[PDB]
Amino acid sequence: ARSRPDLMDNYLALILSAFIRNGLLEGLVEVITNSDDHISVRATILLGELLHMANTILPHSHSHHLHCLPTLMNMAASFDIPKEKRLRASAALNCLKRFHEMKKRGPKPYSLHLDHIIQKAIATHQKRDQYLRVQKDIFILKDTEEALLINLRDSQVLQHKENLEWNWNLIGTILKWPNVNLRNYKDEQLHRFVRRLLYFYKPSSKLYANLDLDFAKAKQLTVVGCQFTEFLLESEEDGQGYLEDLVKDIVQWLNASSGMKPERSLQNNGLLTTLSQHYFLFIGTLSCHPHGVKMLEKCSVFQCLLNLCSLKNQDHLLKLTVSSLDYSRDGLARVILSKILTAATDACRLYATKHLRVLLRANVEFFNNWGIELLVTQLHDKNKTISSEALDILDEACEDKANLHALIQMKPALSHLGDKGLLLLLRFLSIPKGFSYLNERGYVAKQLEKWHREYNSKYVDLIEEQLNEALTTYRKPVDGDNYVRRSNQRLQRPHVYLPIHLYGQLVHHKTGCHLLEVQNIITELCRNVRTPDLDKWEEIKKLKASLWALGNIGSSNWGLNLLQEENVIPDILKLAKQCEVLSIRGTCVYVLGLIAKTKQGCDILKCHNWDAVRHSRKHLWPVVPDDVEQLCNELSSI
Amino acid sequence: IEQIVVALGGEFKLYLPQLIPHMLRVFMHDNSPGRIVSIKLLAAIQLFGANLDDYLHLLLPPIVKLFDAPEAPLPSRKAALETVDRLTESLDFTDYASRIIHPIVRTLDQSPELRSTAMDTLSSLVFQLGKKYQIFIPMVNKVLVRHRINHQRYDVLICRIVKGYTL
Amino acid sequence: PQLKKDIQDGLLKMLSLVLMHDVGSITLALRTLGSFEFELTQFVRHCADHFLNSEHKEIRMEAARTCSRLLTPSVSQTAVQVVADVLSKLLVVGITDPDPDIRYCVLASLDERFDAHLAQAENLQALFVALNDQVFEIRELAICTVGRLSSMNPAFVMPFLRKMLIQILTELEHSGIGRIKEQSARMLGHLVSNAPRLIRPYMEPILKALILKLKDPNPGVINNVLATIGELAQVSGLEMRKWVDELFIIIMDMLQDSSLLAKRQVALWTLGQLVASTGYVVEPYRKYPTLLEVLLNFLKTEQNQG
Repeated sequence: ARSRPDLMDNYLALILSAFIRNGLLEGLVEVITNSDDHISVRATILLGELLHMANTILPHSHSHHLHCLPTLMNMAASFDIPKEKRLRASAALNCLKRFHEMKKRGPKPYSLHLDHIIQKAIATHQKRDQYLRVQKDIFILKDTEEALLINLRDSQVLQHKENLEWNWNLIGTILKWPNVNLRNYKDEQLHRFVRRLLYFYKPSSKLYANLDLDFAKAKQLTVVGCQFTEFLLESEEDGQGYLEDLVKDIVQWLNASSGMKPERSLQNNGLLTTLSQHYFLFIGTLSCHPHGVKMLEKCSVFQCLLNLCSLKNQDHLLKLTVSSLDYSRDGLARVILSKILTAATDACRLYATKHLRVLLRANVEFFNNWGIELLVTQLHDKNKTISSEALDILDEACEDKANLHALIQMKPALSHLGDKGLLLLLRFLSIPKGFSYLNERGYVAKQLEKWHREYNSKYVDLIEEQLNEALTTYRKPVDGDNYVRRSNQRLQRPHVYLPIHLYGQLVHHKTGCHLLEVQNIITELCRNVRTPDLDKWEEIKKLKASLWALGNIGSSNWGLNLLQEENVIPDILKLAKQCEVLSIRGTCVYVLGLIAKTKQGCDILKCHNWDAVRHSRKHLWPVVPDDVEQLCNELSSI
Repeated sequence: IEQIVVALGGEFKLYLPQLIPHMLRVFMHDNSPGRIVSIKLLAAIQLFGANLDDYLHLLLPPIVKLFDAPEAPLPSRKAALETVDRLTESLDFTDYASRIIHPIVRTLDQSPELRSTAMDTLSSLVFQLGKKYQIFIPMVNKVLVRHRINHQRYDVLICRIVKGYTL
Repeated sequence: PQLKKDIQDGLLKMLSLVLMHDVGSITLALRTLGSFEFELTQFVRHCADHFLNSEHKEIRMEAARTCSRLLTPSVSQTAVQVVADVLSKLLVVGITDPDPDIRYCVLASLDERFDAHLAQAENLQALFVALNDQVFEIRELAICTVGRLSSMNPAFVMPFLRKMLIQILTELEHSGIGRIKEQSARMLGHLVSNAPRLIRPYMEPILKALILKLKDPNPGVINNVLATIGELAQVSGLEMRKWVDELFIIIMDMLQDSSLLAKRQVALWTLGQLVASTGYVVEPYRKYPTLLEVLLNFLKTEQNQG
């Protein structure tokens, strides 16, 4: 109830500061201070609680600071960080408000409930997902070693405080690395351990609060947290190992663009010099399509520059529109390159979007603060989409569909690329936004999306050796959408794909999904040319694991029990016929049993397995299987 | 010493390093036949726990001579091989990996009769390392082939890093 | 200097029929191959037989002396994976070897042409586990390796370079035997003249460690602790000025009382490099009236030219 009103008051103050009535809203900064003083500076003289009121005042202040941050920068954020640092270094009651400061960008405050120092590393390890945590485990080990060094510095009180001064001055190179490359993952990992170290040590928590109380680093961390959510759909997303080349490309793009990333610490002072420098540099370096990611900082600070004029960039926008209307023979054009920060002046003249935001914030006031930053960007993109659909090639894309004119022509509408097979071979090879096409077939309009899903099936005919992420996106959309009888038949003629085995093994309740799965394994087990044999063995092992893991599901599983009996009869036939694939399936079943083993029930099955291993087998064929079954026998025995 | 740190808890780091040079002179000379001083000392070492990670380089290097010097008696080196195993589960040894592979080769060359005691020493270390075994794959081809070491569990942890399992 | 191709054709005719088609024939040919630079495709992958599973002494010893010199002509993305494969093959035999001499020989071929190739995630852990050692001279450049790779990839080493320095000062003020002090006085002398870039925001480890540890009753302490003072002002200038009205008092025991003889060639150099580096001028030079003529006996008693 107070998150919408504080955001509406901040928007009204920004609209008053942007208009000519700047003197009627300049005296509200103390009104922005007492709300920060009722939870932090309230326990300076006398401690009182009012714990729920302080928790509600800290969350509304955190939402107002993470919504736009046009009021705290840069004369009020340094005073708010110092008051929080003084409250954290005063006592243990006022130092518990840092978790709401940690829940904005590095949120993991509910991992450990102040118990214990040995369980903090386990909570930091369990804070991940953790599917691919190779570098995350080393980062957690480095954070645990840094916390151990901080604990040794706290236990070295007070004649060996050199390590405490090293932990306090541990942001020297980190402040220089974030101003040139904008990478503070290790600093965010080290700052997340300060909440775990504040459980029973007052001096270590005070040293960790004084070490991260830099006014120059807090604004950089806020800018890094605000810029991390802008690369979700604008730039290309990748892993941690591929982010170094993207950071090097975003940090080194031009010669005139390098004099603004490390400099301009007080960016909220005038907010007009950087825009004028960008407008002067865009007129000189034209007709080249360079700096695709360097204009993201100017686009993110476009709506935050409330201290600018009304028609200051009108001539630059007119020059950009005149240059864009005569450079259609370059062979490389992007409508989202620099037009996102130029068309925002036409929809932000005098309280245009502010009233539409305040009406949506006061109509519901339930969840109008999480996806508001994406909705504002979507509205700014759709405000210029009607002019971009009429100024660009709208009737010439079907006659000049080349490799250079197929940049953003794949997602124009729903019936834009429904039969284009030439662009699909390039979209499957590039895969820049391959996962975004499956969301339109799963969000709404399920009756008119299945043919588009057939286009995804065309992708299943296009790239048989797909990646793991594309296979996961194809398996999630086939399981999340109903009427998947057409998608379950794709495994009838699959070579090595098998995209309907893992999707049908999760939840199967139809007769068509059970009548075809009971015969496909028996058809694949007959072809003993090792192509369909390993796939049928993996499918039988996955079916056995799904039947064994479901301890309570289900009540209407009579057909599932009949399919399991028909597969166990086929498994017995494959064990009586074959020896290598049967041993591989037995080793897989033993591994699936030992992954969740809790009793000695596997040792009783050794007497039934020793009689079956000597019934129908060989001596030379089982030598390769005996080197892998020894670990399964050791896991079943012990 | 061993009654003090078991009743206080995990706060005993403020009086720890004032007795390390008192322990450095223990391993230098011992006129007692049988060396009962190190045997009575390791019973207090086995109850350390996970609070001595800042002074490990002053006690773990000087305990190499106990299983290396030929002057040591036979019951003296039997109780110091699992002493590292008592603190391996509590402590972390991501950086300490080179001194438990090379000295144990020439250790096993001297006393082959203590294989049943020293066979559990590397187990708690390779349980702690995990993905730090693929470098030392021919080391078995250097060591065990020379010494005929066979056990049912040994075919598991060699295979687990090959297939890629984690448990 | 007009027919290099004749020597190259003779080398490719003689060595290829010996290496591809017993003990001394490997050494006397691999020392001939690693003598001068060449223009090297199949000869790099020829080393999959010698130093993998050998039990001799001079096979894994000479494995790094040749391949580090054959890769001297180091944008062409053709043989970069070959250089990475050689860099991965050297680490699996430079660490896993039991002999200390071969482990000393695998560090004598490292150059500055591999700074961008050691920034990969599959190559940092090869040197992350090469810290603890019984051999002392291998650990001398162990801080130099993490100091050279400190400014090259700073975005992934910032918790790492601060947790090796906290274990240093824990054994200075808590030592009781001369062996640990003699090892530490040599270990601390390498970082003050190799990597100044990890020192300039880090006054506090080396400030308090060089105050109380200068009053030790073995001439080796005087010879080796003063090696840190020998480069005390190159790494930082006009910073220690407010606390040096007591450092020039205990030097007379290094000068007079000729009973514990120390290396005065490095001691006078240590007392001399501090003047013109951080700007030490007149203000202590009147507090001693007597040592102005003792140097006249220093310049006439000892006959050392250094």
